[PDB]
Amino acid sequence: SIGTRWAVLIAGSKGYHNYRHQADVCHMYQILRKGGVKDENIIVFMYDDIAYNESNPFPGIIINKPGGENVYKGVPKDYTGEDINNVNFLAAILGNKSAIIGGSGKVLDTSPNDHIFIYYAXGAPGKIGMPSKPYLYADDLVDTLKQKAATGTYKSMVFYVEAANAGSMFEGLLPEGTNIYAMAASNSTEGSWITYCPGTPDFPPEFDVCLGDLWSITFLEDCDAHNLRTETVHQQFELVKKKIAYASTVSQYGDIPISKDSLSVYMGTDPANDNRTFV
Ligand SMILES: *[C@@H]1O[C@H](CO[C@@H]2O[C@@H](C)[C@@H](O)[C@@H](O)[C@@H]2O)[C@@H](O)[C@H](O)[C@H]1NC(C)=O
Ligand SMILES: *[C@@H]1O[C@H](CO)[C@@H](O)[C@H](O)[C@H]1NC(C)=O
Ligand SMILES: *[C@@H]1O[C@H](CO)[C@@H](O)[C@H](O)[C@H]1NC(C)=O
Repeated sequence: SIGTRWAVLIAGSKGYHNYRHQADVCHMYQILRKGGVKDENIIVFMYDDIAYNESNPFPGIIINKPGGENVYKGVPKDYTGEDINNVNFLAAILGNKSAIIGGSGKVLDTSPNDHIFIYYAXGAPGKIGMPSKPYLYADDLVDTLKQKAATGTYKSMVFYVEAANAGSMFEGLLPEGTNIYAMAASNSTEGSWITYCPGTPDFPPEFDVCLGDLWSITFLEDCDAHNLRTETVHQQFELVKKKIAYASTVSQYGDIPISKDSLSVYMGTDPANDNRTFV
């Protein structure tokens, strides 16, 4: 069978100054929606304190680029507030609705021919953030991926991580023979760069916070610019790695042959870009 495309999108932070992590994740949702991925198969973890924040100059709107579209519109709210935590994130990956404690109960209850795309935005050596402690440590995330692999409930999985030291979540830990490929904004010893901040030329005067993260907006704007049936994960890896080489080293881990897949295997493609063949 062709299977179904599923995704987990998670912004691991809270607070209006962290606008960018929720904007990054809402942008990824818009790409999946335009690609034909269904809401029932997209699990969203976002604190939800940005859109109607008294500090937002545009209530109900979240943008991930100056003059960009409203990426908040229609985004599902599976886990918001303090329901974003290691217990719910790991149970959602595993697909066990009986292990969720608070939230909508939407989980990756996948079948062997399904594809999974996971995107996290919001890091330190060996761990990534949750809105409140405890943070998510490398071993606990990788052990959850090993449990998922042992169930055999997926064809292949692609995991994208936007965080400082992102590569430390997988380096020397992520198995290479279980059809899981991971791409990280930075390697184990590097920080990550924020972008679309106030001060840069032609920036809107209403904002006092950064609208995105450099690696995230580089791969997200690439997804928006091409027919994703003509671009592989490997082609995106090479393009984004070269594009932000001055800021961080884009790194890959796990089952590298999985990146031979076209991005559309995970994300679909927007018909508006059908003529935009990748070169
Ligand atoms: C799915 O999860 C069920 C419930 O797990 C129990 O409750 C959660 C909240 C944790 O406290 C966990 O440690 C408990 O065991 C399990 O009973 C069930 O076996 C799981 N199903 C599968 C197929 O793994
Ligand atoms: C708005 O953002 C501030 C950050 O200063 C946060 O403390 C507050 O809880 C947020 N409020 C709402 C209603 O989202
Ligand atoms: C991580 O990137 C730095 C450059 O920022 C490089 O010097 C270092 O060798 C890299 N580490 C690994 C394990 O590749």
